[PDB]
Formats: sequence, structure tokens, C-alpha cells
Amino acid sequence: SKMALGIKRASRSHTYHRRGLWAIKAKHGGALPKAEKPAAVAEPKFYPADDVKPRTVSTRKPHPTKLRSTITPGTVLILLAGRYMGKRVVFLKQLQSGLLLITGPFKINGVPIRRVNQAYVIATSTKVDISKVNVQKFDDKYFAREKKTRAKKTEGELFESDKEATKNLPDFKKDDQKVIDAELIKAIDAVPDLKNYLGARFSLRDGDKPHEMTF
Amino acid sequence: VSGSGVCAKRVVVDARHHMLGRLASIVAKELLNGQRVVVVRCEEICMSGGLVRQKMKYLRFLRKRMNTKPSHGPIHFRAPAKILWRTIRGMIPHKTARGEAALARLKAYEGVPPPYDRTKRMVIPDALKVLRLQPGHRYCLLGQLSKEVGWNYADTIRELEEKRKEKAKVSYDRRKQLAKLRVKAEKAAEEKLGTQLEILAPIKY
Amino acid sequence: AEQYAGEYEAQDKELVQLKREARMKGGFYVSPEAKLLFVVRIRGINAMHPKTKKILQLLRLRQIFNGVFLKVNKATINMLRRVEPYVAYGYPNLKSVRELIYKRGYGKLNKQRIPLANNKVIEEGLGKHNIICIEDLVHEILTVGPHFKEANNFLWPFKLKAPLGGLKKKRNHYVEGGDAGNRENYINQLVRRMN
Amino acid sequence: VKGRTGQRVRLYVRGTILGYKRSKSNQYETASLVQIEGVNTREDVAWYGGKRMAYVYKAKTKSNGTHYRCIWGKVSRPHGNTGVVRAKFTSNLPAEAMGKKVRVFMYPSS
Amino acid sequence: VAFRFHQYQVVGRALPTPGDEQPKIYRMKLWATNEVRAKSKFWYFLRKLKKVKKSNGQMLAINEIFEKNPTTIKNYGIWLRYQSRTGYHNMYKEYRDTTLNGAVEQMYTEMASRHRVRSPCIQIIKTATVNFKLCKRDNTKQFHNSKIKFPLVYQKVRPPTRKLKTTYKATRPNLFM
Amino acid sequence: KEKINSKRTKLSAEEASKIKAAGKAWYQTMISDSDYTEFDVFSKWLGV
RNA sequence: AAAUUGCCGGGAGGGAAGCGGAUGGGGGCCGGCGAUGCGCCCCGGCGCUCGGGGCGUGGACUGUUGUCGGCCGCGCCGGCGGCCAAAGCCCGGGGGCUCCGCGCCCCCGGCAGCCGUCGUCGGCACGGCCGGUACCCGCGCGCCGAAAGGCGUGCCCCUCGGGGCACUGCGCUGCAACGCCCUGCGGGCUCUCCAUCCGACCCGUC
RNA sequence: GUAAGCAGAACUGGCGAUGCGGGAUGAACCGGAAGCCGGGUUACGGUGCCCAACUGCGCGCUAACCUAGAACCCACAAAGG
RNA sequence: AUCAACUAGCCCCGAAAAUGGAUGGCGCUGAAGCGCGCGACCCACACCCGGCCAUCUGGGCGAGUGCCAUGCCCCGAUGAG
Ligand SMILES: [Mg+2]
Ligand SMILES: [Mg+2]
Ligand SMILES: [Mg+2]
Ligand SMILES: [Mg+2]
Ligand SMILES: [Mg+2]
Ligand SMILES: [Mg+2]
Ligand SMILES: [Mg+2]
Ligand SMILES: [Mg+2]
Ligand SMILES: [Mg+2]
Ligand SMILES: [Mg+2]
Ligand SMILES: [Mg+2]
Ligand SMILES: [Mg+2]
Repeated sequence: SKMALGIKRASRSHTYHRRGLWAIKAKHGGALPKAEKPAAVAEPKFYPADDVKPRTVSTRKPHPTKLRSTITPGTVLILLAGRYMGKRVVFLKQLQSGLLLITGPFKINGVPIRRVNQAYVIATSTKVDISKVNVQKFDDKYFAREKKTRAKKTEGELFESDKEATKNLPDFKKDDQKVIDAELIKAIDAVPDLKNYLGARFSLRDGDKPHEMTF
Repeated sequence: VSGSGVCAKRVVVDARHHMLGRLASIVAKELLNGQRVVVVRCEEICMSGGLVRQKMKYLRFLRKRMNTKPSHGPIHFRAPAKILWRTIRGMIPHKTARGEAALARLKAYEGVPPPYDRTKRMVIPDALKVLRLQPGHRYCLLGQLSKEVGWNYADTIRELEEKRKEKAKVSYDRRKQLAKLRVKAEKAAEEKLGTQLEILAPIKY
Repeated sequence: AEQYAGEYEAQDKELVQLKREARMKGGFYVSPEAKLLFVVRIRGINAMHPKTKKILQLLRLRQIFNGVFLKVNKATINMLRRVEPYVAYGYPNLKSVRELIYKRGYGKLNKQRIPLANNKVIEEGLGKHNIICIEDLVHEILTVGPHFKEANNFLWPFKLKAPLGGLKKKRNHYVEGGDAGNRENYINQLVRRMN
Repeated sequence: VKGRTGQRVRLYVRGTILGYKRSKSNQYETASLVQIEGVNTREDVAWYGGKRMAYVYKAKTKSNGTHYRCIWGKVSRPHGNTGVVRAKFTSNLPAEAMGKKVRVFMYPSS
Repeated sequence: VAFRFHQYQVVGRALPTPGDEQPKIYRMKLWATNEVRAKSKFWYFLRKLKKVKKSNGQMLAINEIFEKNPTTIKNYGIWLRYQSRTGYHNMYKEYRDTTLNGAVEQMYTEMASRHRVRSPCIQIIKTATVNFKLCKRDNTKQFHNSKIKFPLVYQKVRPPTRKLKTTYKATRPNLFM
Repeated sequence: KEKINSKRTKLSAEEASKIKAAGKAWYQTMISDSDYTEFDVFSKWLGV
């Protein structure tokens, strides 16, 4: 219904409703409000020679990426790129930036609760029942890096010293993975053989055609 | 013909009873694609058109020699392996680096010289006599053609292939026995596993 | 646009009604021939007879794969008979006319070519002729109207794509297997691949 | 085979680099031709259309800690009736590149 | 499914003229590939038989005929006029096929093969169903027997679709009829 | 979807009969064949 | 200076070399080859700039993904109509054929399953190339909603679902997210050599 | 003119002055005339290998113990069996 | 069950030249020949969309916040020598 949606959105009356010009006929009496003259700073510190153009605070409000039809909270994905390729994970929930949020769990797979792009995953037809996992604590800030300054060039005394020390991933993430993998193993033992499944990794051995291979 | 695209280090061809030119085009494209091929039992390649026709074609080919220096002219080969290698070179572009690198991947033999006995010898369906020649039309074996254009090793291939066939037959009998005892093992383990093996009931034959 | 859709539908149903009526009455109804042709040129501009060159400069087919709308009258159809090995032509239907005029519609405005991406450009090029909209223009072409001369000399010779799915031989007449000449209705099945 | 060393998962479907987009007398080195192991139909490449490949080779000198180089590309569209594909690369391939093997992953997957 | 020919019937007459204000009416049964080719053949036969040209003629009706029972085999006869390289001749051809429409295809193919005669050279004078026990040709007559049985001397070995086909195969195929 | 009165009585039996008769008459005249009582030389070849 | 020659270092050579278009591998080479600054803000002195600290950001090239446009390509699906529609299926009837391909052929009438050919309306899934916004779109001026988005009044319509229309105003108006590298064994080069592929006859001239 | 890839005319187009795709090769035969690039689709001609595209789906005829035969011009075959 | 004539497809006989030799080559025989078709497919600087250069055409820019006005901006087509 892409084009029916196009017309239904495109109606002048429906655009009145959508922009909500009522409740703009509410506040300023029985009429549409005036607008005024901002920008009375009158204090330019320096005058560029080129014709000046201000910063773009972008007013375009892009649509959200559409999560694939074959993705359900609880679906066993297939990672495809990066250090966890072949790893089979379980999809927790497609988070607010658009990226998928998956888990090993780390007790069996070594794949922590981590962010994965939707492009690099192949949803399998199997599901798990996980409506009693409490995932609300995960978001973009949990994962946002605050990547540090490039003044630290990794030298012969940094190489294994970072391995040998622990100034790394924090202990609240340590405890996090414990709570999620507990409440998710309690959901995996239900599905027979699934722990062994997830323990395996998908390998496209000889005589395997992906166009033929279902998932 | 674009190739199979298969992944073997070497693919052998039991070239018994295949059309010379058809096997030659299939193999020539495999070489140009870059997959290393080895064709054996070339002494058996069947050619359409009767033996007398293939004869006169080859004896016309004998006339073609450089007048002022025969040592420089068309080099007429006799052995079936070299007949095949020339028929395939006529199909590969062999005056460029790509084409000569292609022919570097071809190795053609009469018989099956070791280590090509203990191996699976793959036949190319698009070229077999049964599938490309109507039964009852003239054909000749490149072994007979060379035996009559003067390749003096038809006998010496023949004793060696009699020896190789008997040495293969004894080992095939041994593998029959080993496979019937593997089959009794097949059923012995199946009867020892019950519901452990239900999942393979619908996808087995 | 409402009453154009209405009358198109009425004409299409009415033809069926008269054909059944004539059959039940015993004889048969003979459809009233097409008033309009779509003509698209299918040969390059090299090695042409000069008469043919002038005829194609008047039919406005001055480059391979141009497609123009033509009235059927005796002068025009005997002008097509002269350049027949060079053209492919027939009787466009409603979808053909509308989607050509939308998807490939350009206007000879001030001798300049304007992409009719809005109703406005009609208002300047036409409108002295009581054509205000793209649907007015489509109608007044398809049901060949009194102002069809002006509503067609307004249009620019449609630039078509090369025929997807290929083509047959362009050297023979369609009857002999080729592409030139009448394909009376099949110019419909062709415009979908020239567009 | 058993008790082997090498890669432990194949997440890519191997193929040969086949030539270029050629007429009978031209090359357009921009679009290469690629054969995938296992595709035998023009509509079987429908599922590969878009999936990304890598030409992996190795030069004479170390760079960034390796001899290995890799030039990236992707399956644009089908070519012919037997599942040969046309591949578009960031840089056009070497002509020694044809006959060698190229890796077709499934990354940009659907 | 699709048929390369279709048996139309075309009905036409000369243009109205002051005398003979209802010119007489001609019907024909023509094979062609579509409408416009059937029409163009109709004017051919009414300009070499009835002295009427497309300019000085008018076409009133064209119907596409179809077949009664596509499910049953019908022994067809075709009486046909054709042009050899050095003259003209007249042939009679008996076919077994489920439709006259397929029989015409088979007949153009036979004239293009047995005699290198193309379509522009062939005319179908009369077509009819010559039911069994009255057929003339031996190759038609030899399928008029229940309790018929014959094995398949010619059977292409071929994978069911283009996917399942590879270039090397271990085993020489087992062919048996 | 649930088998409502989807297209019901639209025309009566006398009309649906005469329409079928007119159609079959046109079919008879549309597949009608020639007499061939003209060509006295190719009678035996044409069968009539 | 050039043609020409020697040594030194490198490169390549199966009956020419040279040239053009691709990149690939070698070299030689480029730091304007590629950034570290902007606002707020707290002193401590010299509202304005520098010295310290907190503060959100921010740079060449390159990669990926997303979302809108544009053009395009490919695949699958559903409805409608025309056609005498035809057909098998379900029932009924109607003729010749005489031992026959014989439980043979042909035709006509009823009915309420799917099934050609053109025409046409619609749904979607996939991909390829280009663009990325001063207007077309879009955003704020209200609330709810992290968010796609929803939310009002009055008329017309069928009246379930729900749909159509409506009064319209000010201003603003360069799409995003995350990366990789940063004096490097890096980046890429229009310079050099070489290999491979395609092209490729020796210029002036009657 | 016996004819000529000959000599002289009529209508038009081409080459000359013009690249490019096809006819293996060719100034004028077939397609088609162009700024420099990215994307799509075609014309002529093709899909066994050289060589990009099917050893595709069909039906017939030919069996050549002469170099069977295999492209508009075009690189011929005749009378006759 | 058959006898004779006529006819026309492919093949054959007719059919001979000198450097070794040319359906372009190899080869091809339910063809990879011949005749007719069907689905796709491959291929030009040709057709379409898009970017850019230039030529041409047609417009905009002063009680000037005003400009290499010989400039800038917009529209359209075209590009062989
Ligand atoms: Mg040479
Ligand atoms: Mg296509
Ligand atoms: Mg064509
Ligand atoms: Mg010097
Ligand atoms: Mg030296
Ligand atoms: Mg060079
Ligand atoms: Mg370089
Ligand atoms: Mg898009
Ligand atoms: Mg002179
Ligand atoms: Mg292109
Ligand atoms: Mg090829
Ligand atoms: Mg000017």
C-alpha cells in the first residue's frame, strides 16, 4: 500500500490534520499565531571575507530503518563478518539507532551482548521464548565508546601489558552478562539441543549452495 | 560452455569414448578458466566419421610441410596423447602468454600412468559417444587411427592396460567384500540405535 | 478529469454493447477505424533517399527512435506509405497515450523544450485552445479533437528508449516478420518496451 | 582432511575471475566477469545480486604487516544464461587476475 | 499454451459505389501469426482472386477461430498449394495432433524441411479432419491401432533443470529402453 | 470471501438462451467451409 | 645541449621493438601529503584578549550502513473485461458405424470447480548507477509518543471498517550513524620500469 | 564490347573528407555517423573452443570410400545423369 | 500386395594446376550441416537517464546592498570532417 499511503498522506485535509493546525488555532485565540524576529545578538566577533553561511542544524527527520520480516525477538541469527563470523547468536531487540542487539550468550558462545548491523546477519527459522528477559537497560549510551586520545601509540611496553593488566571492560558489564545469560539459559534449556547448536558455528562446507540452503 | 568452476587441485578425465572435438572444447575452456586438468586413456577417444575419413583427413595433414625446411613446418604427431594435445591447442589461443599458461595446465597420456590409477576418473557427459553419436554411424578410435598412421606403441600400451585392468579387478573384488561387511555393520549399528536415529528415517536412501 | 474517465469508460463499454447487439440481430458491427497513429522511426539517418528525408522532416521523425502522434487522413497515410520501411506505426490505446505524455512529455514552448512536470506549462503553451491540464491534453489527443493540430505541434517528438526485449528484423515489413509499417494494435505491445 | 589446519569456517562461496566484459574485439576493464562455484542458472544469481566479493592476492613486499592485499567489489547483475555474474570493483582487476579465485561473501545480505 | 498460428476468418467487401450500393461479401479462413498478418493475407487473396484491393476495399470483420476439443487427437488433412524452385505443385498432408492449429505449425515445418519451401510460398487450399479408417498416408495410418506399444529408442539424458547440471560426473550414465 | 450473493441473477433464461443461439449461429457461419463443387479437375484430389 | 659511447645500480627478453586504454607489482617521490581548533564557561591577571584548568565539539583521504529523491533492471502474486469464449469436470439429449483404433466417432441443451488469448487495474520482494537539498519536498510555531506516528471541528459518503472535502497563517529551510589512518611496513602519484589483457601496419605525399 | 576489377550515360546514396559495431581479412556490403565519462537497452551479427552469449527447447532431411557443408556483396559452377 | 511414369529437397556423378593450405582456424555427424521456429542471451562512439566541457539560441541583474556588464546566473538543443 505504498501508493495508497502516498495519497492518504498527500491530501490537503490530511496534511492539515498531520501538521496539526488545530491546537495551533487553540493557543493564540481564534487564529494562527504571528512569528517574530529572532537573532538580535548584534555581536559578531570577526567578519569573514567569503559570504557567510551558518551551521546546519539539520531539520530533515529521516525514517527509521525497517527491521527485516524474518527477524523476531528471540530469533537465532548467523553472524557473518568480524571476529564472530559463523557464531550463532540470539536476537534481543532492534535498538533505537537501528542496529540489532544480540547475545551469545557469553556463557556458551563467547559473544557478549553486543550490537550488530542488520546487514551482516542471516535469520534462521528457529525461535526461542524469551518474554521473561529484562532487556530495557540496553541502549546506545551503554555502547557509546567515548574513544580516547590518539597520543597513546602502542609500543613494545604496551603490547602485552594491556593484556596482562585489566584496565578494560568494566565490572558492571561483567555483572550484566551474568544476569542476562542466566535469564536466557533458563530459556535455552527449554529448546532441545539448542545449547549445542549455539555452541557450534555455521560453516558452509563443500557441496553447499546458499541460494538453495534455507535457514 | 563457461566451465564447471569446481575446486579440485587436478581433475582427471577418463577420455575413453568421448568425441574428440567436444572433449577438446570442454577441456580447452577448463584450461582457459585456469583449473588444472589431466586427461588419460587418450588412446580411446572416439571420433565421428569413419576411420577412412579420419585417415584421409590426417594424410592431407601430412602433406602440409614447409618446402624450404621441413624441420620448421607443421609437426605431425602420431601418438594419441599428442594428437589430443594438438587438437586442444588448436582451440586454445596459443600465441599469447595466457594461452601458453593454459596449455601448461594440460597433461595428456595414453593409458593411465601412475599416479592416476588409484583415483576417480571423471567422464564428461556432454561428449560421450552414447550421448552424442546416433548408434549406427561411423566412428573410429584415435588408438586405431594412430596405430595406422604409424604410432608404434599400440602393442606396448595394450600389455600395460591388460596388466592395469587385472590389477584393478583384484582390488575391486577386495572392495566388494569390504563393502558387504560395511553393510552388515550399517544395519548392526542401526538396530543398536532406536529413537536415537529417527531423524534420519525420512532423508535416507 | 472526472468526466474524461467517465466518457472513456462509456465508449469502451458502448463498443461491446453494439457488437453484441449487431451479432444478436444477425449481421455484424464494424469498428470505426482509428483516428490516430503512433509512428516511431526505426532506421538510422544514413543512406536515405532525399524524398524520404523531407517526408521524415515533416513527420518530425528526425532521429532514430522518435515517436510522434499523427492524425489519420488520406494525405498523412499516403505520406506514411512513402517512408514505410523507415517507420513502425499503429493505433495507441489509452494507457499508451497517457503514460507517454506523463513519463516522456516535453513541450515545444518558445521553441525550447520544457519537461511537462506540472500543469503550469500547459497553461502557457495551450489554454487559448481550452486545454488546461495534462488530462485535457491526453483526451484531446486520444479522441482526436478539433484542436489536435495545436495540441500536437505543442508536444515535442517523444524521445524513446531502445526497445527492451530487443526487436525483430527492421528490414522487413511486419507482415513479412520485421517491424516496419502497421502493427495496428501491437504498437501497444511495443510502446511498453520502448518506454 | 581430518585433523587439518587452515580456515575453520567458510562464510564465502568461492569463484573464478573469468575475463572482462568483452565484445568480439573490445575490453571494458570496468566490469569483470565472475563465475561462482555452484550457480547454474540466471535466476540463481538473483540471490547473489549485490553480495560483496574480495579479490585477495599478495604482493612482493610487506605492507601494514602483511603481504596480503584485497580489492573489494560486488556482484552487480547477471550475465548470460548460466549464472555467470558481472562484478564491479573499486579498481579494475589485473589481467593476471583472471583464472584466479575470488571470494564472494554474503555480507550485504537479505 | 502459445500457438504460432491462429485460424482467423476475415470478412470483407469492396467500398460502396453508386451502382451496387451493397457490394457483395466475401469470407475466408486464413492462417497467420496474428491479426494484422491475417488481414494482409486476406487482401492478397481477394486481390488475386476477386479483383479487389485494400485501397478500393473495406474490411468488416475478423474473428479468431478456436478448436472444439483440445484434449483429443484428430487426424487432420491439409490440401496445400506450394511453390518449388521451378514451378508450383499441390500436396496432401495427413497429421495427427490435438488441434488444427498445431497441425498447421507441423505442416509449415514439414514444408520448410522436406522441400526448403518457406512460409511466403505456401497456401493452404483446404483443411479438414479426415477421421480414422479413411486416412491415406502410411505414417498416419500406422498409429490407428489400440494395443499399440513401442519403446523409446531416443531419450535425451538431461538434468531436470539447468541448476542440477555440472560438467564432470563420476559415472557413465545407464541408458536402457 | 464468505460466499455472499456474488454475482447473482443478472439476466433471465430466455435472454441467456437467445444470446447463446446467436453466438452458436455466428460460430457455425464462422467455421463454415466451402462447397468445392466448382473445380471439376481437382474433385478427386480434394475429396469432393 | 642533442644525437653517440663507457662504467656503475636496476628491469626484461621462444623469429622485432616501440605506441594507446585498464589496473597490478616494483621503484623515485610528495608533509599546504593530512587536523588538532571552535565556542561557552571558573579563576588570575592584562568588557577585550592570553596562562591555567572544566566543558560539548571537530579536521585530508578512505570504508560501511541507513533514509529520501531520480533513472533502471529483475522476480513473484491478485482482480477485472472482451472473446460465441472454448474446453475437462456433473447431468441430460441428439445422429451414423457395423466387427470396424470400437467401453467407435460427431453434435446439441443445462451447470455455478479451475483455465487459454489479448487488454487492463493493482500488491510486494530483490537488486544496479547517480544525487543529498537556500524553493519541490521538509521543519517549528500544541499535546501524547525514545520513535514510525496519533490526537480536533464542520460539512458530503456509504453508514461495520471507515472514506471524501473543508477553512490557512506566519516564519525557517546545505540528510543522517558509526567507524579506519594520521610521520607509519601509511596514503597516492599525472613520474619511472616491468608483467598481463584488449587495441594496434610507417610517417609526409601525388 | 564475347566479356572485364573495361569504356560512356540516367535517378539516388555512399567513399573521397569518416571514425565505430558486423561481414575472419577489405574506402565505398549490412548496422550506424561521434564532445569526455557513469548507468540501462538495442541495430547488423551471433551463443561448440579461439570469443562475450545456450553444447538450450522442438521437428524433419544429409551419411559425402571427391577435402560432405556451413554468411547479402563474396570469392563461381554448366549441359546432363 | 504391387507395377510404371512424372516431379522436387539434400547427397552423389558430372568436377583438372602447378610453394604446404584454408567453411577464418580446430573440429563438428540425434551436428557445432541444411530449412523452419520458440524462450532467453551477447554485442556500436546507435537510443534513454545522469555529470561535465564548448557553440548556438532565448531570458534575468541600477532613483543600484554596486559589476573583470568584455561579468554572473537560468532555460533549451546540439557536437563527424
Ligand atoms: Mg601474427
Ligand atoms: Mg536484458
Ligand atoms: Mg536481430
Ligand atoms: Mg646524451
Ligand atoms: Mg646492465
Ligand atoms: Mg603498453
Ligand atoms: Mg601505474
Ligand atoms: Mg531508491
Ligand atoms: Mg600530378
Ligand atoms: Mg553501457
Ligand atoms: Mg564465451
Ligand atoms: Mg553567445
